[PDB]
Amino acid sequence: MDTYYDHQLVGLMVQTATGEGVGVVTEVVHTAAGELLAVKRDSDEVLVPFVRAIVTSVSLDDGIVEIDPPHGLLNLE
Repeated sequence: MDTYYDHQLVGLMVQTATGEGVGVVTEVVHTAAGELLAVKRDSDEVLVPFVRAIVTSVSLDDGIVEIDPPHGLLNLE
């Protein structure tokens, strides 16, 4: 039950639980419920809600992030 800061997670390699490399996050969007995950896709950029529930793993020292986007939410907010 540990949730790190978003402004700190920005710039890490975020992916899905299944192992989908969405890319490296560059910023989080402060939403009404919490924050979002702005990750730099291969050719574009997508956004995904950051929640201690959806997030599976979080590498602080390794500089990487793991998440579990709902269905096809791994694309845009």
